[PDB]
Amino acid sequence: NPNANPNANPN
Amino acid sequence: DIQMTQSPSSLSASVGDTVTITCRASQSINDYLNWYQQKPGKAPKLLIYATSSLHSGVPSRFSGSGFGTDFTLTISSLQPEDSATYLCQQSHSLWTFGQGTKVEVKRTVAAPSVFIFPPSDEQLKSGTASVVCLLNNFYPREAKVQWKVDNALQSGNSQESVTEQDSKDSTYSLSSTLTLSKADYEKHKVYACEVTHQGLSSPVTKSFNRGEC
Amino acid sequence: QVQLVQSGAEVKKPGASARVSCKASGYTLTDFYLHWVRQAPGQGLEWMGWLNPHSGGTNYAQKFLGRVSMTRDTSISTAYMELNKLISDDTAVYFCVRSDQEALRGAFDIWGQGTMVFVVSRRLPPSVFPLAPSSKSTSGGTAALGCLVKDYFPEPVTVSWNSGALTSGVHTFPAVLQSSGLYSLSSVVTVPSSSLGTQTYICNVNHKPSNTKVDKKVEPKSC
Repeated sequence: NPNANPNANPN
Repeated sequence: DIQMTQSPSSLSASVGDTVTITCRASQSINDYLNWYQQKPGKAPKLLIYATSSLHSGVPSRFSGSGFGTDFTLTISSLQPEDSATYLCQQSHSLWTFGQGTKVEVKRTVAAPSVFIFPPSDEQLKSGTASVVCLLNNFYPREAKVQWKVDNALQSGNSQESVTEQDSKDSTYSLSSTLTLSKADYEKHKVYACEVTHQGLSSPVTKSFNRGEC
Repeated sequence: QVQLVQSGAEVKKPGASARVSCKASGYTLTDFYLHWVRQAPGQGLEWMGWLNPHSGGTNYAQKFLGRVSMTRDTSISTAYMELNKLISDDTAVYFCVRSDQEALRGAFDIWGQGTMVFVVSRRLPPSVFPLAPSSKSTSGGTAALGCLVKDYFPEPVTVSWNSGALTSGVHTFPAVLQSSGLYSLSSVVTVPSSSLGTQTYICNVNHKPSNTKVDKKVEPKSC
């Protein structure tokens, strides 16, 4: 059930 | 979208008590569950992230647990400044907030101070007359205001509003406003608000005679 | 310190567009996703979407697709949200808010102060009446006084006392809905009864939906 949101910040 | 619900919607507890608030998600969010505190008129403040990690500055009184679709926020040693709404939020797939749980913090009984205000001359020029009764800094929240005009009990011509609970002293204040037509107002003499409350062993009546003010 | 600073309230007709700006201070805007979240009166928070301030990429909630634009000017560390085709249900407080996708697993740690957006068609400015202190509003060294703010539409009014200098002991009550469909509230304050001869007390009532402001001096009554 992997998350769909970004795993890293934009930088 | 993932839907979030909380239970209960409101609760009341004493200083030092342990309270628990549950949060449910419509589908699993693993441990991507955050808790926030919100007070009226303020932005939310982050309390807990990743189900159980305390954000910088938050006391260990706050604890979080759960996984998948069921989560708990535990507040141990409840403090007066904890009177607020507590919100959960999933951050697994987009972001969704629960609607919040309101937490009232009990304190020792405090009877209201009672104040009454006759209508202004300026309002009488508009054709209405409002009489305001203020009940100040009391606990618990339950109070009753009865309006009497020349000793006749009123019903149907008043409106009431209560403040949010004070974060420092845990009290409430309450306004009750009796609104009459000017024509009805000028036909009566004594205007009185009669207050009952746990802190009062007998009703407190504040009153004035029309024209004396 | 680390903060997000938002622009001031927007008063707009239905069908118009609302613009809110959001300035990052104390951190680099392009280092974190920037979200917009709104809260309509009496309701929970609603996520609107995010901006990647580094790339300019966005992810809008489906509810707002076609209506919302999230942009930024990285040279002045400022993000922007525009919401078009406004409807009455868009009346809300709008927050910009940073998330940390790494350390905080998507949680929202820095919030702007919020910007009110009022979608206004019909409007009626308030009538402001004094709640005069008297012997009938004095109890044990304390006098209460206030202002009754009657017959306005839509919400909200904001009330200050003595232009913000008097905040201790002020209770500005949640509005009630009158049978007319107009709103009413009172704002009250407790002060020392000894102060009634030397201090002046003026309530400042702002009704941004009608672009009106009323100041009312509250003087004692002789009972």
